[PDB]
Amino acid sequence: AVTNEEIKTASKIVRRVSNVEAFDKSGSVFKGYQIWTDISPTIENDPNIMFVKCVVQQGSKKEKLTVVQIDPPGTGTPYDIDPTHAWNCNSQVDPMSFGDIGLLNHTNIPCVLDFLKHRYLKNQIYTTAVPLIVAINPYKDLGNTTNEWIRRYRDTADHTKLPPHVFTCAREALSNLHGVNKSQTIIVSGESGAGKTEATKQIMRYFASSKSGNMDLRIQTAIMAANPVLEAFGNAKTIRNNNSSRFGRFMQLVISHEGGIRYGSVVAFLLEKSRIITQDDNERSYHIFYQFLKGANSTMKSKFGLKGVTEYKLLNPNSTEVSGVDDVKDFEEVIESLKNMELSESDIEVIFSIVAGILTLGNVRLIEKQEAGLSDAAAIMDEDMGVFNKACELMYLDPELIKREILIKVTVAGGTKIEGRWNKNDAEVLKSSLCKAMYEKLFLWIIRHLNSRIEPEGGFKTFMGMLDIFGFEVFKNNSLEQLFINITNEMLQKNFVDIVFERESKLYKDEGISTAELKYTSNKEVINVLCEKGKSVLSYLEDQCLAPGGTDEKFVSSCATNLKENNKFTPAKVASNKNFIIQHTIGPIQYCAESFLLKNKDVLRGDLVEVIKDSPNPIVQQLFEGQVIEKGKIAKGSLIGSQFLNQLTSLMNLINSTEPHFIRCIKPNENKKPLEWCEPKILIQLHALSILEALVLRQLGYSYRRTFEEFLYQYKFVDIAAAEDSSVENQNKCVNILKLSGLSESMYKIGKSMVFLKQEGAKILTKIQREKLVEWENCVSVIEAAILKHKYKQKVNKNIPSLLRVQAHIRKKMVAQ
Amino acid sequence: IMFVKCVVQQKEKLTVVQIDPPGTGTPYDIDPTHAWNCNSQVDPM
Amino acid sequence: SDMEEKFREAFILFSSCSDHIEMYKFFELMNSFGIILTNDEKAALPNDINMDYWLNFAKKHYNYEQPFKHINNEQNTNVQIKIDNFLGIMKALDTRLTESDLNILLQITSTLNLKTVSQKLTESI
Ligand SMILES: Nc1ncnc2c1ncn2[C@@H]1O[C@H](COP(=O)(O)OP(=O)(O)O)[C@@H](O)[C@H]1O
Ligand code: VO4
Ligand SMILES: [Mg+2]
Repeated sequence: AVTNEEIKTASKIVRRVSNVEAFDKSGSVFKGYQIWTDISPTIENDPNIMFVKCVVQQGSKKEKLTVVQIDPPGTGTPYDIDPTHAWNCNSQVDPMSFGDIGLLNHTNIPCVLDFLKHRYLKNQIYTTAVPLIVAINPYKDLGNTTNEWIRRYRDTADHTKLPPHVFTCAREALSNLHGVNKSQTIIVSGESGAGKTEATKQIMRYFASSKSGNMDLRIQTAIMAANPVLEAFGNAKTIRNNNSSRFGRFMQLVISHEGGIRYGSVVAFLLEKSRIITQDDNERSYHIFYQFLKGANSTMKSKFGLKGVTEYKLLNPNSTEVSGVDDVKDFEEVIESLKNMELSESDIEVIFSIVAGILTLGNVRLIEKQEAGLSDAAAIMDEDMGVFNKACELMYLDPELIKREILIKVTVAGGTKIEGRWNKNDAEVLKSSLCKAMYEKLFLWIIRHLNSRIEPEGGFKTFMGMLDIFGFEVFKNNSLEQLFINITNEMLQKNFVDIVFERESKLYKDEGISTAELKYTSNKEVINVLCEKGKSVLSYLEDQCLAPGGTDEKFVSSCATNLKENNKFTPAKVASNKNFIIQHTIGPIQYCAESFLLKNKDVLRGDLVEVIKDSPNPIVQQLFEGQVIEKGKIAKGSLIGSQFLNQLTSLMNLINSTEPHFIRCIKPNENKKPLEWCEPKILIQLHALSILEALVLRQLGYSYRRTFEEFLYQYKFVDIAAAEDSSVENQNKCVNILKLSGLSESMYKIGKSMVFLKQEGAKILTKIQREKLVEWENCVSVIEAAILKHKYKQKVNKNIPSLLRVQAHIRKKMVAQ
Repeated sequence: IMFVKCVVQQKEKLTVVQIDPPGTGTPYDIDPTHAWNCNSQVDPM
Repeated sequence: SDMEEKFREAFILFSSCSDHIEMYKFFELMNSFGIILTNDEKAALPNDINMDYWLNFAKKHYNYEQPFKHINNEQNTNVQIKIDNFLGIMKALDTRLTESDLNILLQITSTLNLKTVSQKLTESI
């Protein structure tokens, strides 16, 4: 099932491109020319179908063509339709005959949908569209991810013989990391449940596999054991995806030229703070909460006083169970993973003691009372008093100091300090903001504990980046959480479109190769209505928060008048005062602007921060490590949204400096079913990942864009006599390398500062390089061992006089007996 | 499964690679007695 | 006196006097003489490697007439590589050394050839 607004977007994106030539030279129809069409009752009666394969009847009509439905089978009734709804179709072409989408004769919307339809359903999810690679979510393991396949792509010589896969990319990324000595980055793109998190793991498992077994896997151990903990703590069950990433994951890894991760740095950002406190129906909280209140041992069930999964206010009691998920078995694996992260049993117990404390504090009921003089002044319940006292001793904090910052209103003006009392709703917020900060700082403390052991001393030089973000997510009700997620996705896209198209277009032109233009759709307008400083949905939110007399309703109005033009901002038809729509790359998304200012502000007070910093427990102190204790009005750098965008901004430039690689994950259906094709949902994703737009890049011809220097480092072994040749110039060096290896004048091209080469002759040079690489892989390894040999020999030679005393005293002992 | 769709690469022994269903992408050689002519341009519908 | 008495000496070093050497250290040991097997031959090797098997493998696979044949590449043999550019190939490819790299060049001595390196390594062994 797919929603009408999804259908709305899916319908609009289709467009007639290339004219149909289903007519013979004389003036009659061919022997049944087949064409795709959007007109047929099967398309009307079913959402999943947008186009049917119809064959033109042997009759006539050149002006208003006659057709019969063939795929799927129809009534066999000959119906007439307009040629504007006729798209050219390839019939002789086999979908499993080739990997690159750009190899089709007709590359129109339905022709690409079908080429991907027959690949997915025959269980070949990976399809290239160079530089891009399309991975459709199969929803079932095909075994193509196992160690056997890793080893194949790893030890296989010719890249040409190998079929499209996440490993094809993982190897070509690592082929440049060591080939030219440039930092590379892998980017998993796609909507909520497309397969980003899973694909990251596969490419991580690829780098984990080493050719030669002589490596220190102690660092590589914590790196891999972190992921099932990061999914327990950071991932939660949603209606869109049951393992939905509520945090953004970014890695930096130093991998060996044979394989295996030497060092790493997992840097996680923006954790869905609201998911801890409140969860929607059929939607579940972070896996670790349910894992710990199911799989905990009898000792932790009495020491912490653990209750059932339903008994907690911070946990949805009806959504408690997930299909195909055994939170007990996952917990077993989580505990061992914590051990592998060099955490002691004492360090692990405290991690769960804080989690037990968070859960317990949530259950405590704050009620109204006739105190302070202004009434409604909150009070901790008499029966829930012992519940609160146990929770504060579970999180290792002073139970009277935490009670004071939540119940007593501490406000300091100028010099004179003023004492009061917080109201019922206000104290519930202080209780909630405390649980939110304890969980987020703990989750990030595990990241810090990991990075403490896995990080390289003296940073990274030539590392491998990997970016697992939260994909586009649309629900019935979308809020600030959903706003920040969809912003991330649009940001990743802006930088994608720039690198892949805008930069490449300028590169070929500046080098003096192709003056031709690249046609593509950018989010330039929609990214600015959200991220352009001064004039954007994010900047107007910050202005409303920093302003004292600013409301949630005043914010919508602030956007509606300023961001009126450019279309990308459209205020809601229903309750415009509290709702607004954004024209995303996935279509229109409506956000209920309720609590937008409150959510953006939610970051724990300096008053409670001091209590957690003064803790008698070391782990509890280390949570708020070097944290600015702030009192009064919230600063622009303390505001969640402002703190989010600046973190995102910095991360993008870090990625722009490297050589990115794109993985475009497609979610075929919402029903979460294998071998189920839904043309609307897929088409939107074919646009939103710019798969159809990536076809224009065929025009370039050349599949190698590197400077004379970059060519001379990766390739010089072909003939080191003309490569090291100091007299001849570098422009003349590169061309002579191709002369010895032998090339036709069509494969290579001069270039101003760059060296342009078509993929056609690329592998021909790479294999000629490998023929001189292997004879030098062993030549290096023989001399390298012949010295390694004499290192032990010379070290032994100095110990010979000391051994001559052991033996002389042994001979002495043999004389006595 | 009794039969797989394969493809001759570059003879008394064929350099075939499994295409339907997708395989390891390994080019293996087999006897022509186990090679049956296949229609490719032909649509089943 | 001959290779037979020198092979045994080399095992007790790479094994660190162990009876059963680890597969990875056995490859260091063979290479230290001028022995490199094909992808197939390197799979034909036993699970647990011992002194008795090592010495049989030594006789069969070691080059005697020209101890280091594998160093010779005649396009790479006659050619002269600068000390700095040579270390460039070494530092990127390296699977062993750390600072013993400076000591290899001392075993040879600005522009060096592979026939010079092999000749000096024949006197090293
Ligand atoms: N390569 C794959 N093979 C099989 N199933 C997959 C694959 N990738 C993803 N899935 C399925 O998709 C679900 C969600 O995947 P995930 O990567 O966590 O998505 P997201 O990008 O939303 O975090 C998994 O639970 C699994 O069933
Ligand atoms: O479900 V997601 O991990 O794509 O947010
Ligand atoms: Mg993802």
